[PDB]
Amino acid sequence: DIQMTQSPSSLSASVGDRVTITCRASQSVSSAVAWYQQKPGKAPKLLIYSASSLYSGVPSRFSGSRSGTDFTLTISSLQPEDFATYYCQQSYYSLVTFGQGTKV
Amino acid sequence: VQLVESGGGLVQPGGSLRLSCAASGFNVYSSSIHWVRQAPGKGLEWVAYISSYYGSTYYADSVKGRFTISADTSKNTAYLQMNSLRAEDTAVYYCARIMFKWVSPNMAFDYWGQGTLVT
Amino acid sequence: NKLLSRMATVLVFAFPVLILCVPRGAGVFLAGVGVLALLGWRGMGRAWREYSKVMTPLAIAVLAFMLVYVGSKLYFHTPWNVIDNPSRTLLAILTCWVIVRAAPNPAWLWRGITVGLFLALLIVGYQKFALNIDRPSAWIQAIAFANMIAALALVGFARPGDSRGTHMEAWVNLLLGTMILMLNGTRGAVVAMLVTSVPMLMIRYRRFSVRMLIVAVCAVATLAIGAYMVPDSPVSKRVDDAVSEIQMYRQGNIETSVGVRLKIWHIGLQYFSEHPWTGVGVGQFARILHASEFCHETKSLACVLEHAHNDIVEAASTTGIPGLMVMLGLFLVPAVLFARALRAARSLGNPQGVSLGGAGLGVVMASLISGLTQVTMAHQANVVFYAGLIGLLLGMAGREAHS
Repeated sequence: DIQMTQSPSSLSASVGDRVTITCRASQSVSSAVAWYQQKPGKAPKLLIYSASSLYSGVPSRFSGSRSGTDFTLTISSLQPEDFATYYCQQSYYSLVTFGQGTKV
Repeated sequence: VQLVESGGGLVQPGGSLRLSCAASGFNVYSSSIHWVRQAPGKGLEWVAYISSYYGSTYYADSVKGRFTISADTSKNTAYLQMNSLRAEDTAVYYCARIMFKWVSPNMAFDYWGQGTLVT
Repeated sequence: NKLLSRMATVLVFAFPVLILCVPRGAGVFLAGVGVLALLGWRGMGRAWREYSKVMTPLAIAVLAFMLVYVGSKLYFHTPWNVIDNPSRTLLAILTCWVIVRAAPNPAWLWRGITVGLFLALLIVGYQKFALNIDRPSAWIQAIAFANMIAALALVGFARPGDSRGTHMEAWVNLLLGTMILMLNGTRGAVVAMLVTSVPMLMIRYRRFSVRMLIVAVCAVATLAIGAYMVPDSPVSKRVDDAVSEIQMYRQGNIETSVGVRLKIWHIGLQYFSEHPWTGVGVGQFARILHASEFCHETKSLACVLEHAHNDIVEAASTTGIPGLMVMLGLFLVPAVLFARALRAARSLGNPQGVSLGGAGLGVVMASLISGLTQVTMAHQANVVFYAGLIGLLLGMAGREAHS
């Protein structure tokens, strides 16, 4: 099917330093990739949909962009509540797939 | 708008189990309900969903042929029925609801459930 | 003289195939238009003079639209990226002016329509059944592709003729169109095309007059109302999917699709009421939501959308009275130019022009109906396709109407 890879798999950065997360794709997904934040032992919540639109209740620090088939997410700055795992899901193909999952 | 699921527990391999994902605040026949599971200390893994109105369904490679997803608009609930489980199916199972079709033409999970653990 | 006619004929033949199936077909077709205009240099100085009764309400109505749509920037200092999409509505002027100079043979346009529809059906079938895709659009966005398919099918419904084979081709046009749309979901476009094709039975069968359309719509309405007498079939319980939504919106809880849509519409049409002439500005609709007193007290999904999803609301809120008038004109002026060519062709016999005018009117009606639920201005592909088709149909329509 479709394989999604994330880099880095686990990175650490102090508060105030912006961090970027890259989600790749085996085949061409036009814009059907969303981003999720999962806290330890908690249900994940949507952050960005269609790779460039923020979801309600998400501060404007989070932002995503598209460059061909290499999808990247970046944050304006790190606050203490932003240290959680992140995932990327492709929805173009009817059999959706989640990435490996980075950790902050 | 809340989604709650229950039905998990201890089950030996080779048996069967059914999870009921009760929904509130919307109609299950309106949107599409997706089941997703996460292995302990691992990433999320998709399994299946059902279409909004047509009822058409797709399954993942590993769970195809033994997992039966279903909907019942009379009770506004969604169910996932599993058969012939092995030891590799131990994970926490979540519910998922896409956004509105107009706000996002492509599926994007916004409202989730508390989740249940099956072993 | 003749070569321009033959190459314009083959270009209008291949336009649907290029737009729908070829990936970068918009650029190829815009190059095909240019390689024609660059050939007639002393022409088109005596072609504007010949059809100034049709060309001028396709040039003035677009120049005024552009002027009013860029005259927002002088104060509302939004970047130029907003007016890069209305830069594509000027292409209608060029694609009508080239056709006016180079007279085509619109007999091949319908064959191109059916060939494009069948090839697009094959492509979508491959992309849905084998390369599993949730939203099987060929190479563009799903909603824009649905609009393209609906417009092509409605153009092809106006096959000129009254014969077994012509009726067969006309019916297969809508059959392929509905198959393509259903494979791509977005059944809203399907219902829009179905309701738009009913008045086109005026052009389809030249026997069924206004009364034989009134009776048909009355029967269809009665059949639709027959559902609620027994509310068990899926017919009852899908229009009953919004009754709860609206009754909840009338109450405190508004967190539903119909509720969110209505809340955005009201927050747009109240700002428009507060600012009659000029609004927040061209584009820049997010400022209304970001500065309102409803989004300050709750963080509902209605507070994060870039733009409204109603043309009559989005244009009115963002621009205002001049912007609303020009946005309405951009669709209605073609709708007035197609009627004046349809009546001329009817007075001249000449069935091909009559069918062409009917197709143009159907396209305008479908565009309005689609805009009643979405903003067609945002998608660049939708804008360029609509401009190209509206400037291409009216070219042959005027050519046939005059002579």
